[PDB]
Amino acid sequence: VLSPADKTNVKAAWGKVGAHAGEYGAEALERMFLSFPTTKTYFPHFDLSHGSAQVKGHGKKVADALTNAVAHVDDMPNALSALSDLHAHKLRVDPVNFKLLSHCLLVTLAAHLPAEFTPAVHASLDKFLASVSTVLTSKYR
Amino acid sequence: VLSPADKTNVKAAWGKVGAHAGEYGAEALERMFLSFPTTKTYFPHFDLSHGSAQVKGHGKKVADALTNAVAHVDDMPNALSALSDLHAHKLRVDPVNFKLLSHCLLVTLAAHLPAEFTPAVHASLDKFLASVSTVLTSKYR
Amino acid sequence: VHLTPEEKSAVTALWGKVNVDEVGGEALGRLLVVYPWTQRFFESFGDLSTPDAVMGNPKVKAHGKKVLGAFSDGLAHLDNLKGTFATLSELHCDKLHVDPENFRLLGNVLVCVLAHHFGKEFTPPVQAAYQKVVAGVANALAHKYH
Amino acid sequence: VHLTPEEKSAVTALWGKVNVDEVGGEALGRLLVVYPWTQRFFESFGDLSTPDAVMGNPKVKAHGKKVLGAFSDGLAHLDNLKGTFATLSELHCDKLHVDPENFRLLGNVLVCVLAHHFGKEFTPPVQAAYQKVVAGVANALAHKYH
Ligand code: HEM
Ligand code: HEM
Ligand code: HEM
Ligand code: HEM
Repeated sequence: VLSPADKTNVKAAWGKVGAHAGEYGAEALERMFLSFPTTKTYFPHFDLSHGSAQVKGHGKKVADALTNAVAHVDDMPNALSALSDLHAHKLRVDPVNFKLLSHCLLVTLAAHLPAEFTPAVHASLDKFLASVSTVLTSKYR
Repeated sequence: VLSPADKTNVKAAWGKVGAHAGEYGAEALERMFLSFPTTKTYFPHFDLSHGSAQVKGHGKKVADALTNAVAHVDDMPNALSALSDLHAHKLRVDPVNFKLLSHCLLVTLAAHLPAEFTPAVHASLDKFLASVSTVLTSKYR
Repeated sequence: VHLTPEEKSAVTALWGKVNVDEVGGEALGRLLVVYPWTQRFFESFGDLSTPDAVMGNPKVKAHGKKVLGAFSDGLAHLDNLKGTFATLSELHCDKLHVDPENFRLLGNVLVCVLAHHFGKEFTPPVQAAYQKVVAGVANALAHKYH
Repeated sequence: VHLTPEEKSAVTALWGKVNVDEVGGEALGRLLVVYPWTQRFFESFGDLSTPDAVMGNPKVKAHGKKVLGAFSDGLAHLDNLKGTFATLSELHCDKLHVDPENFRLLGNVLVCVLAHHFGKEFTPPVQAAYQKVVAGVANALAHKYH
C-alpha cells in the first residue's frame, strides 16, 4: 500500500540524501556483504573489496533504482518489472536477501541522516523498501 | 503476478475440491495449531480441540475466503482488503503466520487431492496462497 | 528433539514405509520447481526448465535418495542431530553458502511429499511430529553460521 | 559466538558508550512502531497509537532499559549465550509464545538504533560484528522451541 504519509516521509528522507544517494548504495552493499556473507554468492565476478570500483559502481545503480522507485511511488511495479524479471527470473535471487539488503540500506540511512531518521520515517521508510522488495520479488508470486 | 496458467492450475485444483473445501479449512487449521503451536496465541477464545465446532467453523470461513479469492483472482486486493484491514490493522497478525497456514493448507490439499497435486499445481498453488498472504499482509506494506 | 513417544511411533511407523527411492526425488524436485531460486544450486544437473524436465531428471532423483538418506539418519539420531550433520552443515554453509531458510523449505516440501504419498494417514498430529524433525534438521544444518 | 578479537573491540569499545538509559527504549520503541504487530504483546502499556505516543511512553523506556540490560549480559557472556537466556527463553517461548522471527527484528532495529546514535563510527565491519551478536542472541532466546 504505502500511505500518503509514508510516501511523503520517504520522498523527504530521500531528498535529504542527494548525490550521496549513490555513495549510500555502495555502502549499504558493503554492510550487507560483510554482515550477511551468505549474500556474497551472487557477486563472485565482483571484488567485494572495501574500495571496489565495482561495489561503488553497483551502488550508483542500486541507488538510482530505489530513486526511480521513489519517483514512481504510486506505481513501481510497471517501473521495476524491468528489474523484477532480472532479479526474479534471471538471477534467481533468494527473497530473504531482499530483507537483509533492505536492512543495511536503513542502517546506512540511519548512520548518515540522524536528524530525520525519526521513528516515523524509519517505519515509513522500511515499508518503502518493503514495497520495493515485494515488487522485486512479485515476479515470484 | 500469477500467470494465466497458475490461475488455471489453482481454479482446477480448487474446483476438484468441492463442498470438502470448508472441511479442508478446518483441517488445515488443526494441522497448523498442532504443527505450529506458536500460532495458537490468536485463538484463545477458541477451543482448539480436535472436533471444535469452532475450528470446524472458522474453516468454513477461511475456505470461502480463499474461494472468494480464487473467483476474483485477477483482483483479490479489492476483494480481501476487507480481510487485509482486519488481519493487518485489527488482529495484528505476525506475517510469518501466513506462511505456516499457507503451508498446512497445501499439506492438507496434498493429502486429499493425490491425483491433481502435480508439482505443476503444487507450485502454481503455492504462489496463489502466496499471493493471498501477500495481499492479507499488503496492508502492512 | 523431544517427540512424545506417542510422536515417535507416528514418525517411526509411517516412515517405515516410504518409497525411499522415489520420495527423495519428489522433495528435491518439487523444491526446485516450486521455489525456483534453489535451481541456482543445481544448474549442473541438466535441463531444469519445465517441471516435467525436473522430475524425470535422473541427476535429481539421484540426489534425492541421499537427501532422504540424510533424514533416515537424522531420524534415528535425534539424540544428537546437530553433530551427525556436521559435515553436511559445513558443506551447505561455509562451502555452499545456502540460506538456512532453504532448509526449512526442503523439509516443508518433503512434508508435503509425505502429506501426498500417504494421504489420509498423515494426520495433523503425525505432521506436527515431522514438522518437529524437519525443523530439528533445518537447524543442525544451520549450525555452522554461528 | 566467535568474533575475531578484532571484532570484540569494535563491539566492546563502541558499546562502552551507549546512552544505555535511552537506547533500550529507542529499540523496543521503534520496534512497536515499525513492526506494529509486536504491539500485540504490549497493549498493557498505555496508548501506543501514534509513534510520538509510543516513544514518550514511560512503560516502554522502562522495558527498554532491561531489553538492553539483557544484551549487556549476553555481550559479556558470549561464551555461553544460550543458557544465560534460559529463563528469558522460557518466558518468550513456552510462556509468551513469541515468534523467533520477532527476536531478529528487535536486534535489527537495535542495530539501527546503534547505526543511528553513533552514526559514522558504526562502520560496516562493526555492524557485521553486532549483526553476529544480535543473531547469537536471537537464537539463545529461540532455544526453547526444540
Ligand atoms: C533493494 C533492492 C534492490 C535494488 C533496487 C536493486 C537494483 C539493481 C540494479 C538496478 C541492478 C543493475 C542492473 C543493470 O545494470 O542492468 C541490479 C543487479 C543485480 N542485483 Fe540488485 N537490487 C536490489 C537487491 C538485490 C539483492 C538483495 C541481491 C543479492 C542478494 C541483488 C542481486 C543482484 C545481482 C547479482 C545483480 C547482477 C549483478 C551483476 O551482474 O552486475 N540485488 N540490482
Ligand atoms: C490463508 C489465509 C487466511 C484467510 C483467507 C483467512 C480468512 C479469514 C476469515 C474470512 C476470517 C473470518 C472473518 C469474519 O468472520 O469476519 C478470519 C478471521 C481471523 N483470522 Fe484468518 N485467514 C487467513 C490466515 C490467518 C492467520 C495466518 C491467522 C493467525 C495466525 C489468522 C488469524 C485470524 C484471526 C484470529 C481471526 C479472528 C478470529 C475470531 O475472532 O474469530 N488468519 N480469517
Ligand atoms: C534438510 C535439508 C537438506 C538436506 C537433508 C540435505 C542433504 C544433503 C546431502 C547429504 C548432500 C549429499 C552430499 C554428498 O554426500 O555428496 C547434499 C548436497 C548438496 N545439497 Fe543438500 N540438503 C538439504 C537442503 C538443500 C538445500 C535447501 C540446498 C540449497 C538449494 C541444497 C544444496 C545442496 C548442494 C548443491 C549439494 C551438492 C553436492 C555436490 O556438490 O555434489 N541442499 N545435501
Ligand atoms: C533479543 C530479543 C529480546 C530480548 C533481549 C528480550 C528481553 C526481555 C527481558 C529481559 C524481559 C524482561 C523480563 C523481566 O525481567 O521481567 C523481557 C520481557 C518481555 N518481552 Fe522481551 N526480549 C526480546 C524480544 C522481544 C520481542 C520480539 C517480543 C515480542 C513481541 C518481546 C516480548 C516480551 C514481553 C511481553 C515481555 C513482558 C514481561 C512482562 O510480562 O512483564 N520481547 N524481554
